[PDB]
Amino acid sequence: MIVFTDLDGTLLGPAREALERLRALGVPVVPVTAKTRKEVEALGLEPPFIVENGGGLYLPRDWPVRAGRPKGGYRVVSLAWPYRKVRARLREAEALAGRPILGYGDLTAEAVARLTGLSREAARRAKAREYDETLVLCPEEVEAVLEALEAVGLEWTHGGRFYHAAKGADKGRAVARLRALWPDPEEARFAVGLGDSLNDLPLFRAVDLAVYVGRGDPPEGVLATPAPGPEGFRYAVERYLLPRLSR
Amino acid sequence: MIVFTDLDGTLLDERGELGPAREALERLRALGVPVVPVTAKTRKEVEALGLEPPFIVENGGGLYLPRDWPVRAGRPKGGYRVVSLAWPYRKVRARLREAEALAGRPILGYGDLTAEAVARLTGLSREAARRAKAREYDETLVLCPEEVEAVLEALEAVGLEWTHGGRFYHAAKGADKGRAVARLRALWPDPEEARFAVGLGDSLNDLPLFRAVDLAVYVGRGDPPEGVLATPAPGPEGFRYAVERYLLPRLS
Repeated sequence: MIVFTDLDGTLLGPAREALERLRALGVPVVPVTAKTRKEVEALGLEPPFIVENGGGLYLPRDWPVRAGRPKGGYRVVSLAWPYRKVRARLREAEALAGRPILGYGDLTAEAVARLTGLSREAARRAKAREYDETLVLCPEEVEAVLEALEAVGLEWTHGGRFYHAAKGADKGRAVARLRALWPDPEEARFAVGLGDSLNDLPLFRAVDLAVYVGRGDPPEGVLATPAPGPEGFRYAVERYLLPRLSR
Repeated sequence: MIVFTDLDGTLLDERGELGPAREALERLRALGVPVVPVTAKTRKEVEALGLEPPFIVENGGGLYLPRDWPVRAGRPKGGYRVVSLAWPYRKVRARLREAEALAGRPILGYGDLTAEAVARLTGLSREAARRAKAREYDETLVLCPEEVEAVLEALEAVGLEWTHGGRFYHAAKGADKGRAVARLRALWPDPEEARFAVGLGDSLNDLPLFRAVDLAVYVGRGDPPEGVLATPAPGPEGFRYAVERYLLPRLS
């Protein structure tokens, strides 16, 4: 069993207790996040993990299955275009749109902090992007901007506050690739995906047991918990996962 | 006589340099007539143009004097003394943060943007954009067209003043070309020399300049404001004509 957790909104107690339960019991937990590697590292989370909405898969340096290429103390499997290429295509899209398209790459850490309510240091880590660009769009211009993005070969998502631009960043494909990189085929045969967002659909579709712990309404065919948030996660571990170890 | 002159489109050509402007500027010098640049540009931008003080920067927010100016005024800053007329950039940026809160949406300006971004939005080199970012009084805003009116209301509500400079809205407080001109004339070493002021500009953004001088000349491409002289051709070509026709006759 492998547990994929796309719980940015949710995992930041009895939730950490639940996580620790899984870990102490040898069950792999793989963070899947919109965050950058720098942000993930600041949380103290160890690889393997999936960053920037499936843009990149980070593996321990000594992962037994060889893949990707060394970057820092990791081996990274890049599934999406690199940030520099997205940024270059964005310049083209801006030219098409005939108006400014601004992203985090254009903004100071101080500006990003002010806009997000993050500290300056957390803003710097949010700015350390490898695949995906966060956009700061005029609501009235969204329609025209999104068409320009498509015109130049870019893909877009909406993360809750801001639109994003990338190419080939998909949580589902990243989840599928990691399972296909797993040292123990048997352990990976059954995957659970826990998510809180309707934009966790690609994740849910790539796992065998999908559970939504978000505050919205659960995607059809996606098991849900009585309560959202940490309690949702705790409940899912206690009710759906831990019991399986008695088998 | 003192000649106050707006930069871009006036004294500067379609590249940001000097055309028939040199001959014109040269003859004023030979005739002992001081020429004072009045510009939206920052001091760093003016310096890159090789221009010497006195000059007026950021739409009247700052008046820069040679450090050995005969009339003591302003605060020492290296080779200059600086007379600050407008709120400092830091205070403007602070008030922008409050305005952004009142507006319930991001208000972005040069201070929020990298030099690379500014260069891209303006077509400037990265180096020129760094100089455009060295702002002391006035902030250049990058506003959503449909958010403008709500943004402007918010600016005024926090005590800021706004203008529009061709491409971008700007925010400042107490930055006025006419008031900077009046101050500099009051600080002029020889009052007889400052008694008659000429103002040359190319845009309606120069109305404050035109109001503050005794002879206003418009060398822009459109129709000149009420009470302002015109020339057959725009830019440096008009500047040449204005010197020859409107200025020399008062010096001979």
